[PDB]
Amino acid sequence: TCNKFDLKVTIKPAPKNTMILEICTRYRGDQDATMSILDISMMTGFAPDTDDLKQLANGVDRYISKYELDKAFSDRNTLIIYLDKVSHSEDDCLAFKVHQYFNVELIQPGAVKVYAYYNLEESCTRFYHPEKEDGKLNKLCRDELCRCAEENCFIQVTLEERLDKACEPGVDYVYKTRLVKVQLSNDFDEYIMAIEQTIKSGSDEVQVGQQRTFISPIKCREALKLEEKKHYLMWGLSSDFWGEKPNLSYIIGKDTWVEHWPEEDECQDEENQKQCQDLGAFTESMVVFGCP
Amino acid sequence: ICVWQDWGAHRCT
Amino acid sequence: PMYSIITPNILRLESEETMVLEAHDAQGDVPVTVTVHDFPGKKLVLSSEKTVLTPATNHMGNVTFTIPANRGRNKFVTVQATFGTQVVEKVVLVSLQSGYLFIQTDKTIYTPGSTVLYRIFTVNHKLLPVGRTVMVNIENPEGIPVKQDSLSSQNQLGVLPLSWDIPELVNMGQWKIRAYYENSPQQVFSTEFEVKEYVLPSFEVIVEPTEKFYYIYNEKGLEVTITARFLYGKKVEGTAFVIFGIQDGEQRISLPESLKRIPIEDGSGEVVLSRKVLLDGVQRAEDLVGKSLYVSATVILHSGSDMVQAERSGIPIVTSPYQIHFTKTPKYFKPGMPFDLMVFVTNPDGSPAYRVPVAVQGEDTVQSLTQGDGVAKLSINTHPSQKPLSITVRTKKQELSEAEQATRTMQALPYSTVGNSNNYLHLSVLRTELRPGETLNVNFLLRMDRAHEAKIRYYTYLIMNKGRLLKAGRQVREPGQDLVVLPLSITTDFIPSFRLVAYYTLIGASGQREVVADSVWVDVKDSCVGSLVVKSGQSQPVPGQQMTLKIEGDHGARVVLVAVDKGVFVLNKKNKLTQSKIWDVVEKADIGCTPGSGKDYAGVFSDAGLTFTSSSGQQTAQRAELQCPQP
Amino acid sequence: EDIIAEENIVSRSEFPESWLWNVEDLKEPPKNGISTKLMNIFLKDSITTWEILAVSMSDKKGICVADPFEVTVMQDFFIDLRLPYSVVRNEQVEIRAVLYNYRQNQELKVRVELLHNPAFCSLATTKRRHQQTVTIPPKSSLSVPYVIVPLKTGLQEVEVKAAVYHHFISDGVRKSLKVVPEGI
Ligand SMILES: *[C@@H]1O[C@H](CO)[C@@H](O[C@@H]2O[C@H](CO)[C@@H](O)[C@H](O)[C@H]2NC(C)=O)[C@H](O)[C@H]1NC(C)=O
Ligand SMILES: [Br-]
Ligand SMILES: [Br-]
Ligand SMILES: [Br-]
Ligand SMILES: [Br-]
Ligand SMILES: [Br-]
Ligand SMILES: [Br-]
Ligand SMILES: [Br-]
Ligand SMILES: [Br-]
Ligand SMILES: [Br-]
Ligand SMILES: [Br-]
Ligand SMILES: [Br-]
Ligand SMILES: [Br-]
Ligand SMILES: [K+]
Ligand SMILES: [K+]
Repeated sequence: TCNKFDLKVTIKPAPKNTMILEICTRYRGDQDATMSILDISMMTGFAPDTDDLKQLANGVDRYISKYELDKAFSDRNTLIIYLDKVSHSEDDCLAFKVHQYFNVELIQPGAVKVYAYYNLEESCTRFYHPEKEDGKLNKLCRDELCRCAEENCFIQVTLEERLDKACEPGVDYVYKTRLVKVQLSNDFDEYIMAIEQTIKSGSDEVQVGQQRTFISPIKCREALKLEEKKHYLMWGLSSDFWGEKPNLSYIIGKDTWVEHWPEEDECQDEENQKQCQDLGAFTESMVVFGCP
Repeated sequence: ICVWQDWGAHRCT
Repeated sequence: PMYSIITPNILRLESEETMVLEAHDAQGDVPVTVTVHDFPGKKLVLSSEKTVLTPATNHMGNVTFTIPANRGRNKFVTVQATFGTQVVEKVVLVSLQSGYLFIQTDKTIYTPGSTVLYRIFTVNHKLLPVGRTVMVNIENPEGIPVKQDSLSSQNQLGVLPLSWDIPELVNMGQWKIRAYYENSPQQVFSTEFEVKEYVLPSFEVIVEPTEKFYYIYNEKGLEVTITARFLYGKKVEGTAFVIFGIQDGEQRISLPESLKRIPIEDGSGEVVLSRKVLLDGVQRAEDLVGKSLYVSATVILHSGSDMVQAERSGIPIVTSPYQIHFTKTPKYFKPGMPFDLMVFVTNPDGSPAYRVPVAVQGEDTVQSLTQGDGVAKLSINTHPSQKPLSITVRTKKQELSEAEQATRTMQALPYSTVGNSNNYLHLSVLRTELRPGETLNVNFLLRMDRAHEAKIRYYTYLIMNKGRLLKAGRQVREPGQDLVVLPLSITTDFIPSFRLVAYYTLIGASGQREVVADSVWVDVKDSCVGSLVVKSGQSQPVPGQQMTLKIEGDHGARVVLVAVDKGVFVLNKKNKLTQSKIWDVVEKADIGCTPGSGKDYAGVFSDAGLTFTSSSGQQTAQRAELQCPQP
Repeated sequence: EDIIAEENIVSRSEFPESWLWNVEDLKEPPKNGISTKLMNIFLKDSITTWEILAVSMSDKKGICVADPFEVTVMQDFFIDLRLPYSVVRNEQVEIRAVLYNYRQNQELKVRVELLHNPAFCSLATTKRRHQQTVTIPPKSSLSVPYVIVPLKTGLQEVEVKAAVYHHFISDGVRKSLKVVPEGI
């Protein structure tokens, strides 16, 4: 809760992976705040430009210690910017470039905290990430309970491996789907699928031609690259649901298979022959034999 | 150093 | 044939006390029976204890008695001594005080949801273990009891260990443990602890002014060094925020223009409170004398991961680096005789200033240096005039200027004689550091006329320590002797302090018996009566490493231990148990109320905590007050 | 890879603010009236200075409080895990793990790791490690931030382990914070 400071933190790509971090702050009191602290942690594998900090440092009413400034670029996962004052009338802004010296998949949100020297207990923290709404880790909350959505997005192909995987009691449904509408938002994307064949029917006794929503984190969007009007083979768990069946949903998680099913016209091409006859044979074997 | 009286080792003056 | 009786001003229950009995100008064996009675009536409490005063030992002895608990306000006893047929009775005050309770907690500060471990130490007036029943309460900041025990320390070697679980939901603030003996619920012993939500810091911040005071005319202002180091010893790199303020008793004035942001390099930083900023902050300059400055430092590590706030308060604003105190100096003098001043000099924080020249004004250039405990003995001669003596002692510390030197004036009144007779006693010691196992010389100095001097063949002396008679004897005297010296052996029994009160008696001019008295108060160096030392074997250790703890102490002693993370004292260092806090509590309990001497003979005995009652009518007034008078 | 396995690292966990709440009798035959008790203690896991206060009680000699006795417990490579006192359930917070290198010459290539706890949401999962490689110069420290969401109330535990490449040097720390309910 920030009833003593307004803090606004944005991270945008610069207009080798280089972005610009912008921090704007407002003291929420009668006068200006005297000396105040901006405690900033970086996103995984990111470090600020040394000459940019030197520009901010040499600005009137800011202080950045020399200990900080002649640091080796890459050893800067955190820094403090000292403010001589924080304005109460308008947002006091600063900006600096940050470079990705280390390329890693899944990067942790950075954080910024502002407080006056004499009262740390009364402080404000905002988080930031290049792909997250308000720099928040993905979770699914219902009233007070929450479940972490920072799980893996989907599982990792040949035949036999699929049949072994999909026949576990842990695998309640297996569907051929058509993506009818993609509903993108700021945190959780919604993919409305039509179910064309229930290759395995579990606790959701859904009939063929009916729609069910599949909910997936914005971080997974590039890896899934689901498109409207395309067909998919999808299996998952009975515990991955969300709602008691009027406002029902399916969650795409670490234990959800999502695979591109090439349409009739595409299967005739000499790249999908291997896949389409594996998907054709998977369904037959799943329908006929079952999962004894 | 002394007691005002007219006897004893520690007379005044 | 005068028969005298001497006991303490205030007596104690189920504790042994001494009555010194004396036959003056008598022959043969004199049978004495001593009985103690209740005051408003006759019920007889204890009584008994038999002695025979023999001419061989000079008609002086003592009885050792113990008043049992029989069953509002002041409790008195009539104490009778029958010297043959002669009855000498004295009403004396009685205390229900059982001794002392000291309370130890494992820590200074606790979070909700943790355990307060504590012990109560139950000791008697001699600081020895007793088994009594004790009532102990834990109270919240509002003062509401939250845990309430009543226990006995009988057979527990004077140690009561207890514990309390602080609930998750609890009011933060200054909590208290209050404890009293069952028999004495008026006299409550308290300690304090803080309840706060916190995590331990990883480093400490020390805030130190270059002088322990601010001299108002000092153009440099108040210079402060900030030191920061990790609890494991290493030096801290960071930034400090430092702010000064003023304090005039309860009230604080922050001076925002004093706020400074400085680097902490190699664990160290420097900061100044300028004289202009100080004065501009109070919208005159001397008016600040008597006030105090505080300094608040907040240190942030370069990581930004830890932050520590520290304060140094009570920096006195002053016109002198010293204070002269006359609180250890008798306020009555014997006209004709030397007057001794135990001058006590302190630094403005209250700590005793060592190696400082003091001199009396007028008889000026005499000079005397203060000792380790900051006292100096200065002796002036007085003329035989019954006139209020005014005394001014000044500091003569060189390097200081005349204006910088301290000054203090006192008044001493004349000790009034029995019948305008001019018979005086005067006692004198040296003021050096007195440790147990040493001999101390007590000088007896007599003043009377040549015609009456030969009558005095002895002085009776009395040693009072921790509310009771420690030792009593006679100092013999032959005619013509001004000074007679007593070699008094000092033991651990004399530890914190003691009073020496002496008298002589005679039948002077025109038929009337007379008692002439003096007293002196003497400090003794603070230690334990025994010893206790904790050390390691050899010797840094690694976490989880075994090590040997070595404890050296007295044989048969019970030793109780704690180990506290020093991170705890960084958040709170108040209320910690120490041996010298114990002695200060012992001293507050003294039944003797002055540094020595008195208005008259009765005034001498009374102020030193003694009754006097003779067969021929001369007596100390009745003391019906359990505490000393207020000045 | 030549680095200690996470499972071959026992974390430091015993960080009481006080301990050694003990009572001992000086039985040993005295030499010069003084009896010397020996005591075999095991130091706790905290990297601090401990202050030891002994108080003795005697039938003949009475009460004696000793001067305090200090023991400094130290390591050349360690993690300092800066948890807050408490956190509200479902609030995202940032905690810091500060790594210290008090070696004079060696710069340290280290792998730091936040361990998965199902009581928390983080980038550490059951089947995926949340690890960072870092190079700390001699006589310096490095803050490694971790973002966690407490999913469950009560006394909960955060654990971080580190180890240096090519050397048998490691540390782990596990401590607690109280997780409290939100409300309205
Ligand atoms: C009262 O008298 C008793 C015994 O008559 C005194 O005890 C003596 O004091 C010395 C110490 O100065 C002891 O070591 C001896 O055991 C006793 N003397 C002898 C040989 O009898 C006691 O001190 C007296 N009380 C006071 C207050 O002086
Ligand atoms: Br601006
Ligand atoms: Br006992
Ligand atoms: Br409470
Ligand atoms: Br301090
Ligand atoms: Br004379
Ligand atoms: Br006393
Ligand atoms: Br002794
Ligand atoms: Br006589
Ligand atoms: Br002491
Ligand atoms: Br040994
Ligand atoms: Br423990
Ligand atoms: Br132990
Ligand atoms: K600047
Ligand atoms: K003393």
